[PDB]
Amino acid sequence: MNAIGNFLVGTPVFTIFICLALGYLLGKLKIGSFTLGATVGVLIVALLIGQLGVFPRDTLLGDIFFDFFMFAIGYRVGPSFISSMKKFGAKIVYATLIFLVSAFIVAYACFKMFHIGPGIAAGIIAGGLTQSAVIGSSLETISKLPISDHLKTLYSNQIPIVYTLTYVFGTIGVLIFLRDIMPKLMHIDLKKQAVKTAKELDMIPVPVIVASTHFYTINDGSSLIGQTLGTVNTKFAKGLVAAGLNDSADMASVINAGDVLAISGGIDEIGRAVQEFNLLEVTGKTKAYVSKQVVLKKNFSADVLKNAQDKGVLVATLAGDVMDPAQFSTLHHHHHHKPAESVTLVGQKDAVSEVQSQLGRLRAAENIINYSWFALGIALSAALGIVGTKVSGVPIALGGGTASLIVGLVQSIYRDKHAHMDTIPDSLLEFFQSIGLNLFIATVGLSAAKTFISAIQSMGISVLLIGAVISILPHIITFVICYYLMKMEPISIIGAQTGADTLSAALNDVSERVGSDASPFFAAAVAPAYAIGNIFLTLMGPIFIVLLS
Amino acid sequence: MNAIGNFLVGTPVFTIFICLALGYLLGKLKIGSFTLGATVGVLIVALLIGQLGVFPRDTLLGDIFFDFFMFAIGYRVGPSFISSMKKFGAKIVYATLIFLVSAFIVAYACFKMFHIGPGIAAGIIAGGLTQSAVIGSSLETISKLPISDHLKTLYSNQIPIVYTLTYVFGTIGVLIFLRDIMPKLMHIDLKKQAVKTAKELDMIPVPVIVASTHFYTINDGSSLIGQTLGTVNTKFAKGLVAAGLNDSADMASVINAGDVLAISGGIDEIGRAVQEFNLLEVTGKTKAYVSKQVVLKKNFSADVLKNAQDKGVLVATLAGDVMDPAQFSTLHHHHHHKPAESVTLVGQKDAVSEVQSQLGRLRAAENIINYSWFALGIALSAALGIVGTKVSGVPIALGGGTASLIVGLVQSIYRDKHAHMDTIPDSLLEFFQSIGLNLFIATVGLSAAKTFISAIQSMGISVLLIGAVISILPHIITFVICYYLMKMEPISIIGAQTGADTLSAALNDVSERVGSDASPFFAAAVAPAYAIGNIFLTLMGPIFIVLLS
Repeated sequence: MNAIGNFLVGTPVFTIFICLALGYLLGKLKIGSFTLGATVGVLIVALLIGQLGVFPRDTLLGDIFFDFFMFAIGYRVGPSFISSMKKFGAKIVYATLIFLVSAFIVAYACFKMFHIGPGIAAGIIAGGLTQSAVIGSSLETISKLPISDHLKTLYSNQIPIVYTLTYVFGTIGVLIFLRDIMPKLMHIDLKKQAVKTAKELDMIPVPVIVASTHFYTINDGSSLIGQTLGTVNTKFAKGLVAAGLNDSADMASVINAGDVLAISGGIDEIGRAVQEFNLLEVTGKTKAYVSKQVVLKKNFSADVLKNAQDKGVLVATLAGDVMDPAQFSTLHHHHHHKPAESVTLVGQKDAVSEVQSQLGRLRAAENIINYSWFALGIALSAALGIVGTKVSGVPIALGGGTASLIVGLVQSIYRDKHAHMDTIPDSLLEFFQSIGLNLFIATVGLSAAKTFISAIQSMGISVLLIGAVISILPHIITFVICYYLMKMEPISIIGAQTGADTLSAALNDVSERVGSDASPFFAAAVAPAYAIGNIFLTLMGPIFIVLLS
Repeated sequence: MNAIGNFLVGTPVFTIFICLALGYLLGKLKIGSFTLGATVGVLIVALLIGQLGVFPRDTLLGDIFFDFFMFAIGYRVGPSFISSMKKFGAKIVYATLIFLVSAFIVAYACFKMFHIGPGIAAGIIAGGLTQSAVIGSSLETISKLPISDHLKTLYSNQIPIVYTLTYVFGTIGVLIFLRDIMPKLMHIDLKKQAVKTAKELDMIPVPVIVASTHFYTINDGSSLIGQTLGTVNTKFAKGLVAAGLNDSADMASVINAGDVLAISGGIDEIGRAVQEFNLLEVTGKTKAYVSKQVVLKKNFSADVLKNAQDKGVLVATLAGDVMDPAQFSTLHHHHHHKPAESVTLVGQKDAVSEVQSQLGRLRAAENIINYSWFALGIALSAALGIVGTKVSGVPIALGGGTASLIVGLVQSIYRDKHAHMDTIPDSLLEFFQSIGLNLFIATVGLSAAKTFISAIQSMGISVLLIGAVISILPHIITFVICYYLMKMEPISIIGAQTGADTLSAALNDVSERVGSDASPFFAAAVAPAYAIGNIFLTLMGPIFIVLLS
């Protein structure tokens, strides 16, 4: 057991990554009533392994990875954030403030009764509400408070112990209440309700007929023979444009026998045209027919957007389906706001390239990774989380969470505004969201493992129960209020309570249960509540440690 | 300048991530004769920023990220490794040993002349050949050596200084010689030569006609009306199988007017069938027609693989193109080795599902991420890099590099053998390869920044020139030998020299210049040379520090 501990402490990489492996395993496992979050599995694994020896927490590792997690969350919700805000901002901020005042009142009422102290009280606050800066705030506060050095040392030792005692439950029990008990209580399904709430907003588009380019070998005896490519393109209805005979786009070459006519358009229209002209389709050994996404530069005329078809170029929505000609006027640009609309040009390389150069600039493929963009994002997230101020002598700061969310939001919004620059693949963003918070949790659990059982031994039974009460009851009361009176959206209420409590494990877990469809809406509903609750709790800890004097 | 330094040292996250942003920028920039590696840009940025204050290097950060980089390299080359080995293993190991003996002889000849000492000699070795364990080996060696404490302290202080002095050049100049001067010297292009060398091996398949399922509305007046689906499927030649009338796979329902016949097969064959039967194509609003990749369980009969077509199921290669019926015998499984071949089943959900259950199990989509697999991989990479032994009192160990490469190799090979389990997306693997080594470089450069200029001031001019010579000349001599005599593959020689020198920046840079096509072949050509050179250099440092006495 001690050789195990020596090897472990001497190999932190292995100690931490084996914590994540078994953690994700425990998360995957389940009995029936939903499953355990990968985050919760990693937490359990880390708290158990930490019982072997002593494990020093790196604050330049868990910090980096929590930054990754929150910046990914913020960078995914960038576009859909403003809309979900304009939709439910009033309701979500009301819920956040209701939960905050209810938590304050509950903590005050519980600390009025029971053997209670200011250090233990601040520890219960920091632990049961999942706030690791309340410790620092209340510690500096009690330092400023005019008390004997012995009492100050006593409280400064008591606070972190009770924090780690209540932290396990503040992370697990509240998560299980918000993710499992709370949906079933509102008589809904988390996944279905979330995906339908997101569909209700313009962020989950429906499938579209991809307007592609087919190739047809002109066998002998067809009415198209001897006829000019331009004449055929004219004969083609709307949604169908003759991409070109053979591999050229000259609308003057005569269609001869044995050539290959390429046509761009929707599948149904192309099938009808094939039946009418009895066309023989062929694989088409040619790459000279490519589709390109172009971001329209304001003041683009549209005369070229109109002559697209007459030029052998199919213009379609960014989704893919060929766009109605009149809809060229929805690409108007007026007033300001400027989320530039993007077109898709299909056809011959020369014609498509000229129409693109006339319309705008090529949109960057999401598959490409903008390493410098990601690096600057993380750097500025850190620089903004370091920012802070003092309120009544209490030091407060955005911290990693709120600053990372804000930087992700603004950076994703700017990238969506200027779509010519590369971005971060959503696969990488999901990987960050999943791995960063779980590494943070593994480190903090390895650090607070032995401490947790020590606190269970000393002042364990009563304090842990009081902390569980303080953590769950505010959620119950604010949920009752919100749902049964204000009648807010269930997923919106869940996001608001997850934010107001600063429970980042809830973010990750509810997102992985809801899927990448309504995950943007959930993150949007969380972010503002997250910031407000972070501030008010970092201030709530010290006011309590002062009141208790 | 000092407020800058205070803010920087107080915000390591920002200090490191702004180093990566500007680093990737400097890498992107270029004049004409190729560009600067993103790694080299990050190195320059870190060495310049480090000139502000003092920056402590986290060994549980750079270590994790270098592990990520090397494990990604090893996990991508898993499948293609064994083949490239069987192809050029003799040549690559010959090149590795030739380079090692030439470097040893060059170092000995240069240390015989010039004001030379054992500490400075070991420092030049550790710096100009990019080996940060030579420091530890030679330090423990000189510790064991029976000398006055003053001399031991003198040498132990001299070694790291000369190491950091020569490290910048060992990372930049040798990289520029192997990536730019060396290809042009062999009169080739790195990208083209690499991609064609990889094409020469079965790892870059050519495009294939994707055998898809089309839908055709049975207008009135077609010869298929009143005819049974089974009869039509029979009438369909090879490569064409009637997926089913409407949305069912019963080969007894009569084809009525207004129904929709779905047909699976290649585009050319389907076009010929459409022309012959004058079929009207339609978008097809149905998901009940799906394609599934199945891993064949040994002892699968093939009778079902034969009845696939007669059942309304198109069997195709994993690539997509419908496979020749006789080729069902290439899916034989015999002897052992067992890289189970996978089929693709297209058609109706019920028929395809039954044929799959009869043939094998569903292959996992690469888009899914196996977090537990990745975690266990990193953990075991660390546990294996910790392994080591002693040779003549010299401590040696696999370290992070060789152990991570071995674990990646074996884990990727096992996942390719058992394809039912998820994997790591190649996008994530590329992101790791790019970001991990560059973070390692940023940290080590921030740490060795002030030290580098200090060493430039003290014993700077002569030592840096001698180190540049020791670093470049071995490459020149071994390249001459290999190319102009042994006549090995250019890309193979480059990979062998990159491995033998333990220059991980060369791995990353040459891979990003060659692309994901021949990058597996390059990593395969590197790995063995990497291990052998790592060992022989960790042993070469101490033997030199001993000889110099």
